[PDB]
Amino acid sequence: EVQLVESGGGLVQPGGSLRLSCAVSGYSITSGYSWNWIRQAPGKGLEWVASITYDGSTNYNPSVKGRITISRDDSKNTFYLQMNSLRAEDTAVYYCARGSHYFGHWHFAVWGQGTLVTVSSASTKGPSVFPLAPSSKSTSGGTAALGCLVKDYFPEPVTVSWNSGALTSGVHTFPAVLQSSGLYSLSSVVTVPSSSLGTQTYICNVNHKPSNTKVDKKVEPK
Amino acid sequence: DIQLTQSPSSLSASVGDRVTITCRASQSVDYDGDSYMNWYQQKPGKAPKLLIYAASYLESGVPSRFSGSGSGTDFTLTISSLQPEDFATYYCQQSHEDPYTFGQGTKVEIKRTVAAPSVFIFPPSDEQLKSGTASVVCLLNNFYPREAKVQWKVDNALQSGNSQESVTEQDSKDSTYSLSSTLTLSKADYEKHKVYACEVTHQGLSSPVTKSFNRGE
Repeated sequence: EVQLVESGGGLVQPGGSLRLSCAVSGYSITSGYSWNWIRQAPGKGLEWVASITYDGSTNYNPSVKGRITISRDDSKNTFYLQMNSLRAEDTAVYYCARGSHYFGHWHFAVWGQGTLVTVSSASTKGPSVFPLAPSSKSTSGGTAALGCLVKDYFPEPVTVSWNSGALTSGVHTFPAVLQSSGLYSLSSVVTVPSSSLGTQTYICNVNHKPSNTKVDKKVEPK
Repeated sequence: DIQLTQSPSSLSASVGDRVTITCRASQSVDYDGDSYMNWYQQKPGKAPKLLIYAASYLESGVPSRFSGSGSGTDFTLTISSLQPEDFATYYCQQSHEDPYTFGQGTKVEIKRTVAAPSVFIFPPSDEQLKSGTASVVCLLNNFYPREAKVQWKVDNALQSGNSQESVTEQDSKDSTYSLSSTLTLSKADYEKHKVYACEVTHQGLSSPVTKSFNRGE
């Protein structure tokens, strides 16, 4: 299967520049009709910003034309987005996407996973990870809730898994909130059988790539 | 630019019901016998997924309950029978001319029967207290509808302005929501009080539910 994987997201200062890449696997980049960047500001809609077709012609949305460049490296099977003079309006998830050889070309059947660019003057800060221990006050029937609090980090995002991805049922990872301090906080909880607390280990795996902070936190009854 | 306006911007529908979303373009997207309108489905945390291209063609692998119609400036996406996995924001997109533009998005949720939350409360950890701050967390699990009210009380004083909350997307497994609320206090304030309570009001509860603990015990 063709897979598109973006890299280059993270924190950029206002007036700085971003450089994103999309590595294409399972498919030769020279065979695509077009390769594209489309972005989505937090909680807003989708904006196409740039395309490069198979003959190398480029095109840009006039909303950003003048400070954006798209390019390809066929030998690395990768294409790139460069933008400069960044402003708060440019904070967004940036997606790469493939156009079609058919039916007018400019619709997008294959997309990457998106990478978040945050334009801000603030500093990177990695999170503290605290346990939300199961107890009598987090039990309903023979079900217990436990979790991890991922507190005081910047910028987004953080990922959380449980037991290295082996535990997915009953997991709820909540959207982060922005505190008045300017730092994010989020929680991830899981409900599990009360009878498993003595015998099953529960570890939350936190990763804040912007600060290269990885934490594995074992959560147990207090 | 061609501007696309979707209607409605959000809807809630019983499971299995027919759902219709419309898109109106500021100028025609017709060309030579085809209509260059496309539809996408975006689930939380995911890239959009193409459903319909050239106004009425179903993308490979997409379930046949999705269909598109229309021409000129007026287009419809129909879900013939809404399924629990269909919670998403749906976008139209014209490919008639650059810049390619998308509608603003229509949010779709499944209207299921009322379900009251399970409520759980977590005191601050001793690890956090070491650092000078105390976070108290209240979890409302697996409830419907999304509207819920959480009130924090500390020794029976209503707390206002020192908590934040967050809600998950609708879970397609049972069409429910969950919600987390965090009360933040200084360690010194936390150690000055005894009873910590989160009081929950919701359509599924005939009276409010309070979960509480006593600091220490």
